[PDB]
Amino acid sequence: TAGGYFRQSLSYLEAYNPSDGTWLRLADLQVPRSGLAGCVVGGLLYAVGGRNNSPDGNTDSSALDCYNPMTNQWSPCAPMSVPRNRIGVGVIDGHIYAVGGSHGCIHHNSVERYEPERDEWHLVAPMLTRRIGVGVAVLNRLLYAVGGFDGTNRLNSAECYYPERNEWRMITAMNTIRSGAGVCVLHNCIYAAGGYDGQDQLNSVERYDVATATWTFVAPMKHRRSALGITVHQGRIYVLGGYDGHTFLDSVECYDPDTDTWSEVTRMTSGRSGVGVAVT
Ligand SMILES: O=C(O)CCc1ccc(O)cc1
Repeated sequence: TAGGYFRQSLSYLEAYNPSDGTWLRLADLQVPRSGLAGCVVGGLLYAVGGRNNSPDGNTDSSALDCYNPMTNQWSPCAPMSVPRNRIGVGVIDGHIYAVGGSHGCIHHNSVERYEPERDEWHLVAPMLTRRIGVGVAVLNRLLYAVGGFDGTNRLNSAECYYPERNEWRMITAMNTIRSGAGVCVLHNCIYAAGGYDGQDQLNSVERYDVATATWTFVAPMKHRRSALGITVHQGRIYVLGGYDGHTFLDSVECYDPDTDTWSEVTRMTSGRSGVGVAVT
């Protein structure tokens, strides 16, 4: 987990061990950020976009920054073409897709691709929808923009990116309006967890099966949370932090699919929301 928000933007980089339950402190971000996404290419942990909320400013980020796990050092990579706060990212065969996000009052539908060994960015097909707080996930080498906020409406729609065809295709919408949901793939179906619908923070969770183009609910999380971090470790889903309408959780819940149950597995070292997350 990289970055996050609690009273201001965070530089924290911490790792959770689901075996012994403890948390490992690691090298701070060069620049604090909330509303960023995390991802892994070549075993390297990347932190994309976001925003530095502090008592001195609120600047959206175009930064891309790389952390080496054996080296514990951050390096500047090329910036995106535009700042993207509340971004979604997905990895397709070692490439970085930066999706949506905001810059001030501007709500991006644009998408951009980064080449890790070549350190370059280029724009591609824009989404059909302007999406802030978009969940992004890759399933069967296909990219999914899920949920989010267009500036007026929070979204239950979802659209799919075809790399080779470089086109966006709307798909079946979710049952539930979700902005700032945690979105990932677990088993072989896209999971969208929690989020915010313009009125409430959500605990419901729903999964999309490609072969039936259908969304189905599963067990809700224990705690309603938007701006949660999401990733998949040892065949299970992990939700981290987020906001519930009253407090910034350190609560971490773990979904068991076999039973279809969630359980709180740890507390973060400090309550927070809006982190970037990836796994090694
Ligand atoms: O729709 C929202 O306004 C944008 C995304 C967003 C959702 C929840 C949250 O706590 C922070 C950000």
